[PDB]
Parts: sequence; C-alpha cells; structure tokens
Amino acid sequence: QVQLLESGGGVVQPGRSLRLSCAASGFTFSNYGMHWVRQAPGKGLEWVAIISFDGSKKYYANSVKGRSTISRDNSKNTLSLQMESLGPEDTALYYCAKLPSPYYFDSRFVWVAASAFHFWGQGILVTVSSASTKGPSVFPLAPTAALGCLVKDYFPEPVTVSWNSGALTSGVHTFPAVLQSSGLYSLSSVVTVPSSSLGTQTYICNVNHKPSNTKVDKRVEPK
Amino acid sequence: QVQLLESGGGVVQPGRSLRLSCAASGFTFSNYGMHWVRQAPGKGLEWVAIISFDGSKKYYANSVKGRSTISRDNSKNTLSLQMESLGPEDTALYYCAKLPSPYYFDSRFVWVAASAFHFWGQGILVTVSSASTKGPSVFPLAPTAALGCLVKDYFPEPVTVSWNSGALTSGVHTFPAVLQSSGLYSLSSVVTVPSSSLGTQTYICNVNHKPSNTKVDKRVEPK
Amino acid sequence: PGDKICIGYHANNSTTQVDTLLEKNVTVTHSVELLENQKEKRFCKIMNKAPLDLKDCTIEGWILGNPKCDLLLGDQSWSYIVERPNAQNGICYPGVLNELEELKAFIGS
Amino acid sequence: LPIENCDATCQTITGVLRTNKTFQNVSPLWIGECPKYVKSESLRLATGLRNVPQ
Amino acid sequence: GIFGAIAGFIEGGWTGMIDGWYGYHHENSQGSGYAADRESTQKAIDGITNKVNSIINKMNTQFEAVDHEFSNLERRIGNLNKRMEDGFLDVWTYNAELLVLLENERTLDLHDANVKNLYEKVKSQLRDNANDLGNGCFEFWHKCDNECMESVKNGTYDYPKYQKESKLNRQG
Amino acid sequence: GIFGAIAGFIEGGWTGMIDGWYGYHHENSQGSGYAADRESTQKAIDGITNKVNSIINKMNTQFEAVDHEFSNLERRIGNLNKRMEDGFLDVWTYNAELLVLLENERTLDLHDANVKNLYEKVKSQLRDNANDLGNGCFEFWHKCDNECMESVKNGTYDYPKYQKESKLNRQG
Amino acid sequence: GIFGAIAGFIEGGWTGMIDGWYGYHHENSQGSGYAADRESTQKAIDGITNKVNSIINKMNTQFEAVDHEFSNLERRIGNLNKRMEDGFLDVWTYNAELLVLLENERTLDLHDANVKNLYEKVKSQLRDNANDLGNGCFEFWHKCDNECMESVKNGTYDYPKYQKESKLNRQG
Amino acid sequence: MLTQPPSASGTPGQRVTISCSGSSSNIGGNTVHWFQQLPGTAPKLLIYTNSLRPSGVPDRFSGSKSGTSASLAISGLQSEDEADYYCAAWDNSLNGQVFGGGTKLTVLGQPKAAPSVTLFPPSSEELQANKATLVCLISDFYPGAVTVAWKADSSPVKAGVETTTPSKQSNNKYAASSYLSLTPEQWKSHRSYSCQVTHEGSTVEKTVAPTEC
Ligand SMILES: *[C@@H]1O[C@H](CO)[C@@H](O)[C@H](O)[C@H]1NC(C)=O
Repeated sequence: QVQLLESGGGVVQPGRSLRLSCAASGFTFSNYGMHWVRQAPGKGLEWVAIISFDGSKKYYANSVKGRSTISRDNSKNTLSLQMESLGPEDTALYYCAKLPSPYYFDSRFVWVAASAFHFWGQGILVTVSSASTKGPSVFPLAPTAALGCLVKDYFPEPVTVSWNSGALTSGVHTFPAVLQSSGLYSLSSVVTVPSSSLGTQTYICNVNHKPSNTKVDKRVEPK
Repeated sequence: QVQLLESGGGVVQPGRSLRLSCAASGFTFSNYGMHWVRQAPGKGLEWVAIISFDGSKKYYANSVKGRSTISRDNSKNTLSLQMESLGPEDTALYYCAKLPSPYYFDSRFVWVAASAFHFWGQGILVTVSSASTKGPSVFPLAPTAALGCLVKDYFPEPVTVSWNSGALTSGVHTFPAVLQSSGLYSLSSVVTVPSSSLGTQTYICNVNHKPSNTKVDKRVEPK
Repeated sequence: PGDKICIGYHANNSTTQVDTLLEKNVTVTHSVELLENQKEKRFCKIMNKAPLDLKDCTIEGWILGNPKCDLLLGDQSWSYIVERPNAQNGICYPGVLNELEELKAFIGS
Repeated sequence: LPIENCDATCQTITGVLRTNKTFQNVSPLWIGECPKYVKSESLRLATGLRNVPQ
Repeated sequence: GIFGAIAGFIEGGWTGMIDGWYGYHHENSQGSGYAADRESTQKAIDGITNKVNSIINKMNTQFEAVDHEFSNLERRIGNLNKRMEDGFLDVWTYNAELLVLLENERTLDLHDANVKNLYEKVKSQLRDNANDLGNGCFEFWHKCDNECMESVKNGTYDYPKYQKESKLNRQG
Repeated sequence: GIFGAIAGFIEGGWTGMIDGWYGYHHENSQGSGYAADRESTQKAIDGITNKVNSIINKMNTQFEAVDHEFSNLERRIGNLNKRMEDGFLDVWTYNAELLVLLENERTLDLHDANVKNLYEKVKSQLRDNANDLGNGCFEFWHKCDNECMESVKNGTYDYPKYQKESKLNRQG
Repeated sequence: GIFGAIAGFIEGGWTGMIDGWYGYHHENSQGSGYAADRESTQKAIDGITNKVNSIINKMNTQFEAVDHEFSNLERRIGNLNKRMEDGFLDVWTYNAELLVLLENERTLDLHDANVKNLYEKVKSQLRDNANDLGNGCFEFWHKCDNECMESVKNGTYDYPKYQKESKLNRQG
Repeated sequence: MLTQPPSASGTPGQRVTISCSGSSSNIGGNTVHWFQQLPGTAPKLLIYTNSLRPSGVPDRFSGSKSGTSASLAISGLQSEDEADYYCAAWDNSLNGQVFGGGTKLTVLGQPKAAPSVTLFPPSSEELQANKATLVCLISDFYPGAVTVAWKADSSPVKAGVETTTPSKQSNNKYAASSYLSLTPEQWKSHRSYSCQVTHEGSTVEKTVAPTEC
C-alpha cells in the first residue's frame, strides 16, 4: 500500500451540490491517470469517472454523462470532483483508485511498469435523505461465554466498532446496519470470552459516529 | 601482443627513394589485410596505405595517391613499400598495423573473429633534411636528491635513454628532443635518488643513437 | 496536390541506451533498470526489532562476561549482531574457546 | 558502520537496500527479502524501440 | 534492420507523435497531424509488460548466503564455501546479463515487426487505390476524406466504394 | 500477432482440417474440402520434434543431492549444504521455467511464420491470375480445375498456360 | 525455411560470389558476374561479431574448483564437494550447449532474413518496371545499363526516368 | 580529413567523455574505431565496431555511434589514461582510412607540491666538447605552465630555453629542463650563472645560482 487520504466524506443533504476530493502520496502522482468508482451499499459496483495525467480526456460515465466534473492539481497532487443534481439514487460509497486503463490515459514515460499501481485507495460514503447527524447510543450485553455491544440511533455505517480501542479481533464479529421503522440504523458487535477473564481485564467497546465525531465508549460488566 | 619486426628504419637522405618493410609472425599472416599509418612527430596522425590479403585492392591515400607502391609476400610473410619523390613534408614516424577495415579487405575465411587482431605493430621513423649521422655526446649532472644525463648532438630521437642498461624506471623522466640553432637535437633524462645510495650502487646512463648504432654510456659520480 | 498517409513509430528525446547481442549502446525509447546499486550506508531494523552491537568487544567477551562489556546484559533480543573489527576487549585470561565458530553461528540464529 | 534509528525491511552488510528492484550489486550477505546480488553494473531492459528522432 | 521497418525503409521516427508507440501521420487540406494506433500499441505494451513481469517473477527466488567464521584449521571448508558462493554468483550474473541482451534484441525486433505489420496491413487494404513510396507512406490515387482516413485506421476501409473512382483518377 | 497470420488477417482456424497443421481449403462446383500441406507440416513437426528432443537431452543431467545427518556442532556445514542445494534448485527452476516461456513464444511465432510463408508462396505463384482478399484467400480470375488446384498445392503451377486466359476473364 | 529465402524460393547458393555474404548476380550483353552488397554484409558481420564477443565476454568468469584431500572420517564433506562441483558442471554444460543451439538457430534465421530483406528492397524499387520470378531474380522490362545496375545496388534507382520506357516496352 | 576536439578533463571517477564528428562519407556510412597512444609508445587498439572491447578486455571504456557522430567514454579514469587519444573512420566516399588527428587529456591533479629544481653545470668534458651547456630542471608538479629565466652575470641571453616531458602516467608528475648553450669564449669569463624558476604553486621565486668555481 501507499499513502492516501480523503476529504469531503460524511453525510451531505440532498438537493445541494457535492464537492469531494482525495490526495495520495508516497511517490510521483503527476504522471498517472486516476479513476473514480462507485459501490452501492451491500452489493454492486459501477465505474464513474476517469481523468488523465494532464486532464485532456474527461470521458465521464453513462449514468452521470456530463452531470459531474472532475479535476486534478498535479502541482498539489490532489484529485477533486464537483457535482450537482444529487438524489437518493446515488447514495453509496465511492473510491478514488488507479485501475488498469488503456495506455493513453497514463503518461508517455510510464506506459510500461513492473507493478502497474495496484493501489485502489479507500472509500468515501455519501448518503442523501431527509435526516441529519444524531448521537449514537451504545448498550452492552452481559451474561466460555460471549458479550457484545449494540449501537442504535446513528445515521450511516462508518464505525469500525472497536473494543478497548482496537484490542481484540481473534473471535469478534461486526454485523451490518439494521433498519426497521426509524430513520437511523441499528447494529450489533460481539466477541467471545473464556470463564476466567470476566472482572480482571476490563472490556470496553469503543465506537465512532464520524459524521458526529463521537467517541462514546461503554464498559461491559455483569450484575 | 604478437611477434613483429621492421626493416629500413633510420635516417635517409632527401631527394632519393625509400624502400621500407616490416615482417610479423606468431600465427598465420597470409589471410589478413594490413595497414600503413603515419604520425607527425609530436601531434598528428594520417592514414597512408592499405593492402589486401592477396594484393587486389591497392587504394592509396589522398596525400600520396599513386605516389607510393606497397607490396606483400604472403609466402614469405612480409610487407614492403617503395616510394619516390620524397621531401621534408613527410618527416614522421610510420606504422605497419592491422586496423578495423571493411570486410572485403580481409580473407573470405576470417570475416568473423573473436579478437579481430588488435595488433598495431611498432613504429619506424624517417627524417629527411640536410644532415647526416653524427656521434651523440652524453653529459651527466651530479649534485633526497636527483641526478640526470643530457644527450646532445644526435640527429633523430630514437633512443630510449636507459640507466644501467634498463634498471630503474620508478621515478625517472625522459624529456623530448630540443632544437635551438644547431642541426641536431638535445635531450635530457632525470631520475631521483635517496641520500643513502650515492656511492654504493654505481649508476650509469646508457644511450643508443641507432642511426649510428652508438652505445656510449656514462657513470654519474659527484665531486 | 495529392493525398498522403504514412506509417511510423514513436520517437522522443530519450538518451537512455541499452545493449544487445547484435548492437550495443543503442538509445531506446523506454528502458527499465533491474539492478540497484545505491544504498543507505547504515544499519536499520528488521521486522522493527532492534539489532545488537558491541563497539569495543567481541562475542567471546560478551557471552563470557568481560567486565568491560557489561552494557549488553540481562534479558536481550535482536535480529542481527554487529561486531567491530578493531575491538580490544575479548578473552582476557588467555585460553582457547572451543568450537567458537559454531558458537558464533548458533548465536547469529 | 553505525547503527541509526531507521525502519527498513532489507539489511545488507555494507548498508541498506530500500528498493523494489529485483537485482543488486552491493553484497550477497543480508537479512530480509533483499534483491539478488550480481556482478553486473546495469541490467537495463529495453521496453520500447530504437530512438531515431528527426 | 531485421524487418527493415525501424531504421530501414522508414528512416526516422516522429518526435511529435506522443499518443502511442506505432501510429500514422496524415496531412491534407482537410487537416494534418499524427495519430497513434490503439490496438497495436496496446498489444505491444501488453506483451512487454508480461515479459517484464515474468522476468521479475522468475527471478524473485533469492539465493541466501552468509560467510560463517572459519577457523585456522578450517581452510578447506572456507575454500569450499568461497568456491560455491563464487560459482553461484558467476552463474546468476551470466544468466541475467545474457538474458538482458537477448531480450532487448528480440524486443526491438518485435517493435520493428509491429511497425512492418501495420504498414503491410495498410498496403493490403489499398491494393490498387493508392501508390506506395520508399518511406512507408501511401499516396491515395483518389483523395480520401477524414472519414476514409479513420476507416483505414480502424481497418474498415471499403474497397468497392472507391474502386472505379481510383481507377478513373489514377491515369491523369 | 508477430507475422499477422495466426489470429491476424486469418482470424479463425479450421476445426475440420485434421490432415495436418497448415493446409488449404478449396470449394468450387467440382468439389469442396480442406487439404493439408505435406511438406510444410512435416518440416514444422520435424523442427518441433528436434527442439523437444534436444531440450530433454540437454536436461537429462541429474544433480544428485541427499541430506546427510548433521550433528549439534555441525550447524555451519548444515547451513552450507542447505544454501548449496537451495541455490541449485533456484537456478534449475529459473532456467527451466524461462526456457519454457521463451520456447513457447518462438514456437508459436514459427507456426504463424510457416502459415504466412505458405500464403506468400501461393501469392507469388498467382501474381496477376488471381485477386487477393483480407482473409488469406485467393480468388482465381480464371476458374481452375482440381488439377490446377494440386499444381498450386505442389507448387508446380504453370503461369503461361493461363496468362492470356486470366487476362481476358479478369475485366468482365 | 522461416523467411523462405535461404533453401526456399532461392534454392541454391552461389559458389562463385566470394566478395561478401549477400549479393546480386547480373548477366547481360554488357557484362556478367556476381557482386556482393557492402552495407548488408557488413551489418550482418558486425552483428555476428558483437554476438560472439558478448558470448565470450559474459562467459569469461571462471569457476575455480580443486579437490582437496578428504580423510576417512570426511565422507560427508567429500560428498558435498562432489555434489557441488557436479551440479556446477551440469549447469554450465547445459547453459553453454542450449545457448549454442538457440544462437545458431536465430543466427541462420537472421541470415535468411537479411537475404529476404535485400530481395524485398529490390522489389520495392522496381514496382512495375520489372517482372518477378520464383527464384529471387528480377527481369527488367526495359533493359538497364550497368549504371542502372549500380543505382539499384546502391538503392538510388530513379523511377520516373524509366516509368514511360518500361510502360511502353512491357507489352511487346 | 576528420574533426577532433582539442583536449579533455575530468577528476578520477568522473566519466570523462570525448566526441568525434564526421560526415555521411566516413561516419554516417561505416563504423568508427578508437586508439590510445601512451606517451612515446607504439599505441594500441581501443575500440572496434563502435562499441566492442578487444581481447585486451578494457572494461571502463565505452563506445557509441549515432549517425554522423561517435563518442568515447571512460569511467573512473585512473592515472593510466594520461595519453593521446584518436578516433578514426573509413571515408566510404574515398577508400582508405580517415583519422581525427589529435586529442589529449588531463586529469584533476591537486598541485600542492611545488616543482623541485636542480641546477648543476656540466664537467670538463663539456668544455672540451667545444660548447658549454648548463641545465636547470624541475619535476613532480601538476600544471604544464612553468616559467624559467636565465641570467649570465645578472644578464639574460637573447633566446635560449627549455623542454618538458608528458604527464608521468604514475602520479601526474610533469617535469621540465632548461638548456643554456654558450661558447667557451663567452662561458668562463662570467662569474655567476643563475636560473630563476617561477610557478603558480610557488609563493616566491626559486633561484638557483651556480658560480664559476
Ligand atoms: C554505451 O555508450 C554510451 C556512450 O554514449 C555510454 O553513455 C553508456 O553508458 C554505454 N553503455 C550502455 C549500456 O549504454
């Protein structure tokens, strides 16, 4: 992997205009053609946008042909995108990522390379509906046994539910977001435990509702 | 290197005709095209003559186009040259030597070879002017120090000024020939010496004016 | 007067040259060097594990416990050991350390 | 050679080879996944064609 | 050369074409410029990329060798170690160097072969509707539009559409 | 491809021809079918057979290596044995794999070169008595009998016998 | 063969031409004889010389190995020495032999490719001013002088000087 | 004839480069070759076929040929390269070989040591040789520039002076010798012969005055 970071992610309101971006580093970036791809929550991908090393070829998608506008600053090494006419039909994750494209999108000097940038930067979620940013509520569950924490009333699913701030993963399970009738999704996370470390090592589940930048944690203890 | 020898060198008088030659050995010679090149004393070279393995292509120079005539005896393995109309404008050294030439000058069987005869035989000096062969005069110079020998009144510069007949070269210097107003060139040769071998090891400078076949030597001793 | 079309190949200001059985020092458009000769002339970690150094001693005086090599001591861990050539604190009381080469080999592991 | 605070994955006898290349000419003795040591000076592969500009 | 395309009957390359490796250049009153060939250049790039990838993959196997300490009475084992390591070094160096040489040779040959193949494709598409020169350039007997130019670039040139036209325009 | 014959201007192979590697296919009112070329196919098979035989012959030299028992105080000799055997294994594996790759490359190239050579032979025998298409097929201007078909297969096609005939039949 | 020039559509070589590798042979009432091609032969000789020089250069690295005396209780070290030396011998022998085979293959291919390239150059210079035969020989439609012969040898043949002349002399 | 640059320079380990230009008659048509003439020695073959090193196997030397031009390169360039260099072509228009006549070079020699001067008049054999010749020598100094002044009783001569050896292939030791020949009717009657050597590396003049004693 190489250095990557994003900008603009979170929860944006519908009807407005979006302006996202991502910046990478680790080596030269001003000589490669970058990609923007989509991922519907759950199942489904669909390519979105292309950009050359200079910006000559625009070549937008079919679903958003001429609807968006990408741009890049090779002197600043950043890739941004501005788009209007937003609706809930585009509620999804999106990735800035180098994918194998025809040669002319890459520079004249980098047409051949041993490792052709198997990079695929991380994701940026956008969810548009009639809602806002709320506060997550974490409820632990107490009784070899198993204990867990439930996270209800938090809008997107951006949290990597952590235990003692990233301590145990050998026997943990993170469940998808659950909707029933409310506007915000519920979720569960579980982890097993032997019958000899119930009160000695304190176990705390740590969550993060990033659109609210929450760090509300909860220690799990029995009766 | 391989076996080589010359014939005809020395000091020839102007206006006459010259007939030089050179013979090599070490392996087969009757199947290679040979070269004759020039070297003006000091700075400058200029190619002179070519000869095939059989003698079909003559292909003389520009400055002496049709002026000379080369020949070779492949049954005797020798390469000779006869030329008339000689002047001081040709006073120089000359080399019989195999140089990389087009393929047709070499034989049909030796068009390809791992080492294509990097041979370049030695030189033959010819100097034409109003002079003759005289006797060289060697004067030593006596005082870590340094001592030397001067060689004046000898016509060409063919001598490799030797010390004890080829004994010391780690710290010796041989200077070029010097003309001022006379007809013959002067020359110097020097060598360093510590302060502990002045009288123990006798040091003698040995010269050779080859056109006179001189072997006049001189021991160097102080007051 | 008349129409025309040509079939050509890419050329540029490239001055990087390659070699070939037939022709050598031939300028190519794109060349990829496979050899690496430039190095950082220092000693770094391996798997983020700190190496070991003596800087005045040998391995002999280290594991024997020469009183002048007591900086290395107790419970230690490493990935590779560095021994300086001009060290002077080795075997103090004269003698022969049997199978010293095998000892160094077993310590390296 | 000295020890400096440095994070690498390939440690040779006379330095550090922090690279993605497949060969090297530094030394054969190393620890980690270092490139192969060879006596060559350059191992350039021609990926394009002959450069003949006008 | 071997196929005569590169540094042969096409003496010089085009410093202007930066859209690909092999391509055409057309200049008429309708317009002028170079234009690379997508399929041939992409195929050559794919071949070269796979060649380099396989060369680096089959060479990733590292031969580990460290010089253990050898005593005063271990001269023989030390000499054996030295000979083994030196032989392995010689073998690897020779293999890598000669592979590099041969691969560069056949790669340049493949490049000029691609150039000649493109030229011969253009030749076979224009049997008698165009004259040929000694510089890999074709002179259409009937003037082609830019649409015909692309139809030659993509290889969908239609012969019976211009047969009689070129047959008439060819004599004058 | 490299010579453009296989997967090039002759896109698809003939699943029907099982009489040889390279061959012709002719279809007229007198008869239809495929027919392999004996000499070219036999020469290609001879070349491939000699290639495989030499590859297996030069590789029959076996490198014998067994792991002797090494004691507690023989760590160095054990490491030397391990490094030697692993280096020999790496060398042999790399050599065999890269030889396989390069040999398959040049073998497929030789196959399509044989195809193109057969096509160009048929072309040179039919200078102007037949038109050419973009699929390696020749359209005789004058209709040839099956005896002419064989005379082209064997390469003994007679040009002055059909010169004026094709010259007359070619315009209409 | 592969390119069809050597032992192909030019069946036999010329025992008389000893002025070069590849060359022409012309015979008219003005004169007869063979004449080699300077540039192509010199280029082939340069390529072969560089090939042989590089082959010998990359192989000069000598693997030194002497058999030290091994005692009664040094059977294991002796077997290790034997296996190492035998493996190195097998590797070097296989490498050298297979390199020799492949290099001879591609060298003969390069030779016949040079022959075919010279023939195709002469073909491209004589588009319609000369007929072609099945033996690599060209029959000028208009009779060429020896100066035209050299102008074809050097490649400076002028087409518009003889266009109408050959066009008139070609029918009769 | 051919073209050839005057000189060349470079520090030890700086990859000195030398060019050789021609025309379509010699370089553009046929291959070029190179030659190296060590000081006063019969020279050797450097490079043939524009890139090949001969069985003398010199590795540090590199040759290139591009159309109308050719290039020679030396990496490292140790002290064993202080010599004349030469480029040659075939001149296909004419027949025989053509030469770019003359290119030498010099390496980066740090001149910390001033030249060592020695002034010793000759012996009675020179007095009997009908002419007197006094010499003043300098040695082991880097740059070719060195000034010598003769003074016969605080009075110079109307024109008679020195010679200089090539670069010592070992340690860049240039050396020079000044000769002063006068007749015995003008040699012994003077009371003080002197030679003053001045050089950039020297801070003051190096005066060596032998007296007729
Ligand atoms: C070939 O010769 C050139 C001289 O122009 C030199 O720069 C280069 O290092 C040499 N070697 C290679 C592999 O190009």
